[PDB]
Amino acid sequence: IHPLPHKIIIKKRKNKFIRFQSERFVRVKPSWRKPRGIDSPMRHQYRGQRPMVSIGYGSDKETRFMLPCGFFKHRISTVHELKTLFMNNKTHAAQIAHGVSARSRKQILEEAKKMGVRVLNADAKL
Amino acid sequence: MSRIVIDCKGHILGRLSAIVAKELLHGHEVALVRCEKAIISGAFRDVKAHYLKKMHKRTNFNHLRGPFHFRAPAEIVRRTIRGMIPYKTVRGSDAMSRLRVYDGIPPCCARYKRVVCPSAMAYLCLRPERRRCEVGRVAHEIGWQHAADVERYEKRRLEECDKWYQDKIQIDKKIAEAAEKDAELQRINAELAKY
Amino acid sequence: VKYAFKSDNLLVGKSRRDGVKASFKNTYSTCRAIKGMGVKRAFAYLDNVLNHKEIVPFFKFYKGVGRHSQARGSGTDKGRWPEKSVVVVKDILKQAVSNAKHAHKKEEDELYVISYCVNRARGRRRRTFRAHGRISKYESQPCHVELIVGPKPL
Amino acid sequence: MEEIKGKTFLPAIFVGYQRSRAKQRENVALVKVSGIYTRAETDKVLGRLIAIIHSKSGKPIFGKICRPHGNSGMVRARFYTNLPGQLMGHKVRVFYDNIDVGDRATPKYERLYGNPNATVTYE
RNA sequence: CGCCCGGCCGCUCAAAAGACCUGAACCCGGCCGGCGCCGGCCCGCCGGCCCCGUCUCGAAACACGGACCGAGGAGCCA
RNA sequence: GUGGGCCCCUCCUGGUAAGCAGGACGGGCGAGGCGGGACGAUCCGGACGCCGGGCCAGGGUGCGCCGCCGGGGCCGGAA
RNA sequence: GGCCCCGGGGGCGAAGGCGGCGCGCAGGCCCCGCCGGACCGGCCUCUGGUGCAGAUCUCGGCAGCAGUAGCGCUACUCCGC
RNA sequence: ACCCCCCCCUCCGGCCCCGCCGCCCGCGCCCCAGCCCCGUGCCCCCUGCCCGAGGCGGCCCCCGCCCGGGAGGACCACCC
Ligand SMILES: [K+]
Ligand SMILES: [K+]
Ligand SMILES: [K+]
Ligand SMILES: [K+]
Ligand SMILES: [K+]
Ligand SMILES: [K+]
Ligand SMILES: [K+]
Ligand SMILES: [K+]
Ligand SMILES: [K+]
Ligand SMILES: [K+]
Ligand SMILES: [K+]
Ligand SMILES: [K+]
Ligand SMILES: [K+]
Ligand SMILES: [K+]
Ligand SMILES: [K+]
Ligand SMILES: [K+]
Ligand SMILES: [Mg+2]
Ligand SMILES: [Mg+2]
Ligand SMILES: [Mg+2]
Ligand SMILES: [Mg+2]
Ligand SMILES: [Mg+2]
Ligand SMILES: [Mg+2]
Ligand SMILES: [Mg+2]
Ligand SMILES: [Mg+2]
Ligand SMILES: [Mg+2]
Ligand SMILES: [Mg+2]
Ligand SMILES: [Mg+2]
Ligand SMILES: [Mg+2]
Ligand SMILES: [Mg+2]
Ligand SMILES: [Mg+2]
Repeated sequence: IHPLPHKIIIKKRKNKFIRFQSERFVRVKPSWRKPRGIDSPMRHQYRGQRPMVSIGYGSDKETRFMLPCGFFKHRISTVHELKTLFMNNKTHAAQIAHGVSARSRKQILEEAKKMGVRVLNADAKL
Repeated sequence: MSRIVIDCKGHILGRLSAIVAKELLHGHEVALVRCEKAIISGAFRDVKAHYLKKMHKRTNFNHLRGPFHFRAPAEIVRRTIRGMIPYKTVRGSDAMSRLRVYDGIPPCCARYKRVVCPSAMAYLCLRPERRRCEVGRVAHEIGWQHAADVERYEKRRLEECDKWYQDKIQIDKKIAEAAEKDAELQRINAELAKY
Repeated sequence: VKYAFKSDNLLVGKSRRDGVKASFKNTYSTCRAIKGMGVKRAFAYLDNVLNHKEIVPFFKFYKGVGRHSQARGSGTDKGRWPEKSVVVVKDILKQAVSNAKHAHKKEEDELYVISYCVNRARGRRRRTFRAHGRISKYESQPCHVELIVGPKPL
Repeated sequence: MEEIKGKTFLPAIFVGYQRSRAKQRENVALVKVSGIYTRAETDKVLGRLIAIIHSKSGKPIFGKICRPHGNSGMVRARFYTNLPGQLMGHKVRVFYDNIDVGDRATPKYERLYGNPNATVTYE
């Protein structure tokens, strides 16, 4: 139920990178795009514009993809997949895929309790 | 947080304005008294034409939209201070609301304790041969209607304060007689070591 | 359509009309002018509008509505006397008071107008003829109307 | 203020953030200390605990004096949490005595992301 | 079924699904809260910020296209 | 892909001249963020991954508006 | 086209819809609550009518404007509910 | 000095006095000279850090229409 001690997690930017001018028009969605206009101020990166995406923001290779609880994620749908991905571990906790019924989450949960695996959606459907 | 009360007699208009504006932005309440006795360097006639060239600038299509030109000596001083303030922001409007300007010394300020700023007083600032004029005289030439009233009120006030000083003189000869309170002679001698 | 008022610990009387052949903007203002009245008052007030003794003030659809002397203390200067909207609202009010005074024997002396909701419905669609061979629309703007009565609001 | 209630102090003022005409650094505050007119007589108030009262909670915010600024007696200070703009022109307290506030006077980048190469223990 | 003079209440049904599956956006009505983007601080202050696409030596331009929203919409094949 | 360029410094040609037109070595904008020159595609510095600390170029240091004192003098445009 | 260790997930609730956390520099992905009421996929290999803000774009819906602009041929009135 | 500024004259946010009839807040007064500067070249420097009368200065609150005539008038408003 606990992972091994790790380095301190740093996020270099806390908010999301939002598409330029998506706040003016409903038809323009907030998903990121690269500015590519000849007169674009966002492309020229004048002061006071939104920040631009670049690989300098990437995360520390030892902590990238690590959830706040300290574990890395594994996504499973059956009891067979519970055992195969967790023979060797202590780096991963497990997650039940959303489509798994309430009848079979009891079988996965109790079985995974014996193996000594954390499940991250233990108390979804009562 | 007291109020700083400045007697504007003898002071240079622009050198006094710079001080008050910096104090206002530090969260201070300031009053200014005797605005008609402040000083503008230069010949009166040069100063006159300068203030009559400002009054010529108005919005051509409607003068109610235009720059307003105030004629009393207190309001001229207040408009000079606004030039040194970012008055169109919230931080700047809070500073204007902390300022007061008065022609003469009226009863709402008559018992306040006053101060001066000698680094902006004309007898220390201006060379002996430079001409200079009083703000009150400039105002009277551009339209101030109350030059004679301020003088009548100033005269009656000083006579009443001249009688007061005589009784205040005697009070000091009783207040200061108190060298008989030892519990203060224990205060003065410790302050002696550090001074 | 469904009711927009959802309260569940009050004894209320309800009535509605769906798709009413009356102006939407006129009828909204008539319902908002009687909100919070006791049901004795609103019945007199509505008869006075019919007889031009009182006005309906207009807070939302007022460009071109004239200012009149009869609107001195209301918050605005503009109002009208919508006779067809007052005919509709009066009959919807009587059903709600009947519905409440019969489901729980409460008198008209403790009933008040505590809710309303007017909504835009789908109109009749005719045409008009314009110059240079053109045709244009000539439509109606009808409404859905609902009204709730119950005990004094606090 | 039930823990700084009796503490005598030297007055100060928070005039603004550190800035140029183009940019503004909100993580450092500029502060005016009464009776300090020279860069040289800033040594006496150097490195001491200060505080400002946030007049929405009523609680204090604690900080320390770090560097001088200019030639004329201004200083730079860093507070436990960076200040809001509403607090400009307000009064700052420079305590004459010592107060153990633990680590509640130190800035948020130094408390976390301060890089002690350190770890998360998980009990 | 009942009650008032279309409404209410409620009946069939797993469900009104009631003129019909699901039922997004733009836009609107009622109750409740408040008075553009980025950054710092829990939060209304301070600082920065011209309208995109396009042809063009050069566009915020008094150069052109574009009220809004949805779905379709242009280097494939021999 | 491009084969409409333009500007600065020095050096020139036609023209009364021009923010006019045509040529030359080197540099720039084009296709170069940031600070400064109030304000400007090109001038003065400096050419750019995401942060924390330090030092400081160019320009400046009454108040707006971040930052100053001491000392010696003086007090648009042609004939 | 294949695999998914007694043979992948589903009325003990699929796809879609509306809000809310997390993960990724990002394109995007994953989970939870409510709605809905019958189907859906992760990894390897194969294939293409494969990704929109603009084209006086096409078709459909629809706002402000706005209760606004506007409603030749002389003429109707009293009583009968 | 036909120029310029003020009066007269037109509009006028705000304010004051008077009619009918409560709240709160602050605690500080010489004057005049600068080539007499009359013996200077200081004081203050704690607005809570332990301050919290009376007088002297501030602040708040306080006043209906419809209806019908008109010397008034698009509608309103205005005067009765
Ligand atoms: K959007
Ligand atoms: K361009
Ligand atoms: K074009
Ligand atoms: K062209
Ligand atoms: K060109
Ligand atoms: K452009
Ligand atoms: K132009
Ligand atoms: K324009
Ligand atoms: K063009
Ligand atoms: K044109
Ligand atoms: K255009
Ligand atoms: K020529
Ligand atoms: K280049
Ligand atoms: K119209
Ligand atoms: K004149
Ligand atoms: K006259
Ligand atoms: Mg026609
Ligand atoms: Mg025809
Ligand atoms: Mg349906
Ligand atoms: Mg062309
Ligand atoms: Mg064209
Ligand atoms: Mg157009
Ligand atoms: Mg589409
Ligand atoms: Mg040229
Ligand atoms: Mg080009
Ligand atoms: Mg600039
Ligand atoms: Mg300064
Ligand atoms: Mg196909
Ligand atoms: Mg296609
Ligand atoms: Mg589209």
